[PDB]
Amino acid sequence: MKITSSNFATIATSENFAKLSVLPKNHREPIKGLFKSAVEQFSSARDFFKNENYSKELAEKFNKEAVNEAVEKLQKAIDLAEKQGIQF
Amino acid sequence: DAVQKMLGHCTFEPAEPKAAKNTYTAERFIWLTKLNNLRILEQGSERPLTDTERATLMDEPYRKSKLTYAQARKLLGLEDTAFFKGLRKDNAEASTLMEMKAYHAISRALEKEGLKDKKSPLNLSPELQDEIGTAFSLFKTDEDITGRLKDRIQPEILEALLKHISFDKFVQISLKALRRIVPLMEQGKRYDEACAEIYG
Repeated sequence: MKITSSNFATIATSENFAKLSVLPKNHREPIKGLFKSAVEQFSSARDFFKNENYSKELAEKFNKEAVNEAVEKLQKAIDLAEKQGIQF
Repeated sequence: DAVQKMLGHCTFEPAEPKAAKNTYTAERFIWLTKLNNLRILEQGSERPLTDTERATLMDEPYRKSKLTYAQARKLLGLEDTAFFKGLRKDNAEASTLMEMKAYHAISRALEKEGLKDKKSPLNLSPELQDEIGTAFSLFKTDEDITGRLKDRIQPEILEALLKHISFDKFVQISLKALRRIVPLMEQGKRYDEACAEIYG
């Protein structure tokens, strides 16, 4: 599976998150952490538009940077979990 | 009434997207709940707000940025004898009862880009507001946000939103389920009774 900004939210659901309880704690908890970190990063991606100290162009730079790092985190969680067995 | 940053489906009407927090309907549902269960601790007597009382606080969260319990006290004309249930601190009546953050964020954005006036009605369809929130909560890139907008909103006012607003968190009830619940609660009914009335 490939994660995108459009695929995001549609894949970072509490239902897929629940499918990770199946794994042992030493396999579950880390993948859960990446999952959570991606959710928090995407959610606050446009927070820079609210800040005025930054320039709108410089804010759009973090946006692209945040969204990419977020889908990067989710992809690792998905891929690490699939190798551990759980399908999505 | 609760919040969560991850996406889900409505508990009542499955296969529907949990509504974003920053939507007029969800924001109203949150405000409707708090005013509907708010109670007055007078002497050794608990009391519900009466119909006219609620009316004097109904549209105020839209008009002013926040509604502190202190503002509601002056608005209601409550004697110092009466107090607010649930409220804990030195200055706690300064705590915000409701904010309606999405409404005042969209308004501030439009009036920031000079496409709206201050102290003025946020001239927007409610379903519009909703999808503005729904989109800014499900997408973060300017590309994906704009594409979902699908010119439902003027190009001038979309540049404004994509320049100053940012949304997160959902509300555990679908926008559709709310749509059948939120009129009933405007009639004074509580979530507890209204949910069973429509679905249960």
